[PDB]
Amino acid sequence: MIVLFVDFDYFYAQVEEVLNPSLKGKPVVVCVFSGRFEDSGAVATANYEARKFGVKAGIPIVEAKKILPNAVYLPMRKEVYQQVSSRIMNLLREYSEKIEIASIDEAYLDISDKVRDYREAYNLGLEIKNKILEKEKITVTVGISKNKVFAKIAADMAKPNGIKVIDDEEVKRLIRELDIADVPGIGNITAEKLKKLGINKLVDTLSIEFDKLKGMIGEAKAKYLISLARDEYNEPIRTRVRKSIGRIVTMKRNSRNLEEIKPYLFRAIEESYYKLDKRIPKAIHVVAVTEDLDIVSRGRTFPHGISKETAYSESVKLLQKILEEDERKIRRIGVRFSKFI
DNA sequence: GGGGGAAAGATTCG
DNA sequence: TCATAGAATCTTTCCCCC
Ligand SMILES: Nc1ncnc2c1ncn2[C@H]1C[C@H](O)[C@@H](COP(=O)(O)NP(=O)(O)OP(=O)(O)O)O1
Ligand SMILES: [Mg+2]
Ligand SMILES: [Mg+2]
Repeated sequence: MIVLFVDFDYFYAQVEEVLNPSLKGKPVVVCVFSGRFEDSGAVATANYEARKFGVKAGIPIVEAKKILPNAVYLPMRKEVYQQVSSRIMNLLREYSEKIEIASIDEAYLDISDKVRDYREAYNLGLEIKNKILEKEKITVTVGISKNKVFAKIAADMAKPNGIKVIDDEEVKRLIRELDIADVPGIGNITAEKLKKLGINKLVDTLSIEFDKLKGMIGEAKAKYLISLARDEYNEPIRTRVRKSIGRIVTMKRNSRNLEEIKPYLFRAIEESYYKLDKRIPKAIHVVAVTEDLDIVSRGRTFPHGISKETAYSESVKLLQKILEEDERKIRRIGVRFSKFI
């Protein structure tokens, strides 16, 4: 194939800079405030100035402030970012309609029916960066290679404001040379199970017995790694359809009182139903984060769609089934709907 | 022995 | 008073027949 991957640079932070140009040059932090105390919550993203000091996505806002006290801290306005990303995705459906929209800021493009070779895709890539830089002022990074995986890897190396091709010879080079931890889908838990087997490159997966690999990282992740090591990984760019819709909130204090948790859970239901929008779920799950940050959940499928009033009652049952079967207090409560009609 | 579905959890952050 | 959020994909155990 010819796959073209685009991922927007420090996206939420950069949108705030587009909307408020006097931020360019200072470190910007976009935050998901939780409401337990002043500055509780986590960082959604920071721009590249703030990353130099270790302020990146996922870390506590308090930790970010101990490092960069006088950085600008903005609250996460996701609805604004979704609107700008939709407009950039509509720009991308003009360069192929085989398009995989994989996050709020990523898309894979099957440009096999649209250019010839890699120098023909590298130039379409600059066409897309320029068209995006002018229509919406956002810089992006482009990866191009023979499949979706090495496309993403390509952009990960080219970041920020970059565009990199990985051709077939470097794909072979990287199957030998790239640390396997840098393959998409390989987190820290997978990455150390692989080192405890002496696997550090993709090619080492061809040298180990399969069932030993399958027993340690699972059948699916083993076949995924081996097919990448054989240069056999070929997977279609396909249109993804949302299979879950939910909402989860943080309670102002840890609790296990049914009457006290209920408002939090009902607002999560009301919000999910708005987002559901004509879609009808047959399946519902209640999700709780305990005071020690474990994640517990109880669900139930139905033979028919779930009305909002049902959802309301079913969740209180599922939520009690949690306070029953578990001992710890609850920190965050949420609901998730699936199995649409 | 499967198929197929469900439930609850684990991993990744695609 | 560290530790958001939403979604996908997968593993394991269970179940219900046949
Ligand atoms: N842990 C998180 N929590 C909340 N939102 C997050 C998040 N991680 C990412 N986002 C939201 C906000 C992120 O901006 C947006 C895009 O995520 P990426 O493309 O993974 N990171 P970005 O574009 O910021 O930087 P780069 O230039 O390194 O891609 O998704
Ligand atoms: Mg990005
Ligand atoms: Mg992204």
